[PDB]
Amino acid sequence: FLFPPKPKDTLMISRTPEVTCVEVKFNWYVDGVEVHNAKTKPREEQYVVSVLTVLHQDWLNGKEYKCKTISKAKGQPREPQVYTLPPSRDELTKNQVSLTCLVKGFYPSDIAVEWESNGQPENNYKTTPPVLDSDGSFFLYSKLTVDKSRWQQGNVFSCSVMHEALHNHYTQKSLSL
Amino acid sequence: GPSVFLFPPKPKDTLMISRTPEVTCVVVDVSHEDPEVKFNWYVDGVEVHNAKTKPREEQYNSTYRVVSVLTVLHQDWLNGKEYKCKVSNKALPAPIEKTISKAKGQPREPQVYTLPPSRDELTKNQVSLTCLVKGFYPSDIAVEWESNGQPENNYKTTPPVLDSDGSFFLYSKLTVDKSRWQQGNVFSCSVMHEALHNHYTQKSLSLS
RNA sequence: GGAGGGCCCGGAACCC
RNA sequence: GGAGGGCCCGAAAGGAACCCA
Ligand SMILES: CC(=O)N[C@@H]1[C@@H](O)[C@H](O[C@@H]2O[C@H](CO)[C@@H](O[C@@H]3O[C@H](CO[C@H]4O[C@H](CO)[C@@H](O)[C@H](O)[C@@H]4O[C@@H]4O[C@H](CO)[C@@H](O[C@@H]5O[C@H](CO)[C@H](O)[C@H](O)[C@H]5O)[C@H](O)[C@H]4NC(C)=O)[C@@H](O)[C@H](O[C@H]4O[C@H](CO)[C@@H](O)[C@H](O)[C@@H]4O)[C@@H]3O)[C@H](O)[C@H]2NC(C)=O)[C@@H](CO[C@H]2O[C@@H](C)[C@@H](O)[C@@H](O)[C@@H]2O)O[C@@H]1O
Ligand SMILES: CC(=O)N[C@H]1[C@@H](O[C@@H]2[C@@H](OC[C@H]3O[C@H](O)[C@@H](O)[C@@H](O)[C@@H]3O)O[C@H](CO)[C@@H](O)[C@@H]2O)O[C@H](CO)[C@@H](O[C@H]2O[C@H](CO)[C@H](O)[C@H](O)[C@H]2O)[C@@H]1O
Ligand SMILES: [Ca+2]
Ligand SMILES: [Ca+2]
Repeated sequence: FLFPPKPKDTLMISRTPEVTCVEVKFNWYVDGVEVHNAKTKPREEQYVVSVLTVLHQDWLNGKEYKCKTISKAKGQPREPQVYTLPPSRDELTKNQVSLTCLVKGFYPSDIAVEWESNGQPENNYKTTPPVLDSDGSFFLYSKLTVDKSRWQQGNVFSCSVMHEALHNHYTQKSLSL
Repeated sequence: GPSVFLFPPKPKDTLMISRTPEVTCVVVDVSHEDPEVKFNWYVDGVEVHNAKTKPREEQYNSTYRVVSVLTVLHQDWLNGKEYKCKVSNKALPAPIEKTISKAKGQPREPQVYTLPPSRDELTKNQVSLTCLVKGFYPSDIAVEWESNGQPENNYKTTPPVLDSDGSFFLYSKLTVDKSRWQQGNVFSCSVMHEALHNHYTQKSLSLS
């Protein structure tokens, strides 16, 4: 089973994207050109492993990768529309409230969404997996949970989105009372 | 030998008396040497005989897919009883056993919140109506939308997502023409879950 | 008219 | 204090977590 890299890895440089070709003999070929930079790990049993760190720009340009071939999903990429939604008035009676980020109209589904405040990553947030919309693109929601007081006292939060179809592959939207 | 898969009932089926929940045991990868398959069902150890098996199905991949459906009782499923499906085929060393049941744990009542379109989205001709459903447990749930008491079909719902507090949440998005939003239509998000009163609740949403 | 381009029949869908 | 009750402690019993006025 040949697996693709993590969207973030392919998105942010700090990380390193890699493909995985999960008496074992490996032979990798990027668009044919056999390469020798792969690396494997320990082992398992019975019937594996081995990873080829790909280059951000290569994977992005849909280069082929085999050892079973694999590459970036095909189709015209579509840029995400990012919308922030404040908590429901009904949620204002709870100790914590939900700050919502809607990300829709993107393709491929490989994306990374984060929340921050004061240039610092927020901790308590969860993002749904991408969901196929009726128009061929995907959408997801990311929920930030914060103490009710951090919201009412004016703190400003930002939803950050990274995706290949975005200018500079990144965008963000803020949210505050 | 062939493969086996046990499917739980539809969340909405276990929650409404007007519906009949059921468990499904599907067997694929069945050979022709012996396309004969036997099913044995057990409810918490005890074997039951009310299962309905459907005749084998010729699959494009030159194989057979055989299905057995077992009717379960609403309260049984919701109370945690386990359902075991034992398959038997000579083209298989030992009989395959699959067991399924509702997830263990204290059920939690989902909190339902409707969110209007973002001001920025109002520049579009199409807008999103959002329904946030959080804090529920187990993850089995059903979500629907209506407008003025009538069925709305243009919505997509995310799968449940495990939250940091041990509970699940999800979002449901209904897409409507901006004009219908601005004209005062009253939209409503309906949720069905065991931990809800009467297993049902709904929140309205309309232009203020 | 171009030049690009998986989830309704190479195309629709999807930067000038 | 009363009653229930998978995704950190505990090897596990079980508990933290999670309706009762
Ligand atoms: C080996 C080979 O080459 N032969 C082929 C067969 O393998 C192939 O059959 C498939 O085998 C796979 C095993 O390799 C199976 O993988 C497992 O898939 C399940 C998810 O299955 C869901 O969803 C599928 C699509 O999302 C759908 O196709 C399946 O039929 C099934 O749908 C659900 O069915 C149940 C049963 O009816 C529904 O139950 C509901 O129950 C309610 C109350 O009980 C109520 O009554 C409802 O009315 C009733 O429907 C349920 O609603 C359906 N849900 C959906 C999604 O619609 C997955 O969970 C498994 O995951 C686990 O196992 C894997 C290992 O693979 C692990 O990695 C995971 O971690 C999990 O542990 C498996 O992935 C696959 O399901 C089999 N598919 C079928 C059709 O049975 C056959 C059939 O191929 C189909 O597709 C094409 C090839 C086509 O050309 C046709 O052949 C055919 O349509 O083909 C060869 O024989
Ligand atoms: C989250 C996760 O578990 N995925 C990790 C792993 O996924 C395997 C996955 O295999 C998919 C299945 O596909 C067919 O439909 C099946 O019939 C099977 O053939 C096959 O299993 O799920 C199975 C369990 O069912 C299991 O083998 C794995 O969970 O795939 C990668 C490792 O095998 C792993 O990705 C890693 O490597 C990539 C590089 O490509 C990333 O850069 C990361 O380093 C890391 O995530 C993946 O996360
Ligand atoms: Ca095509
Ligand atoms: Ca435990």
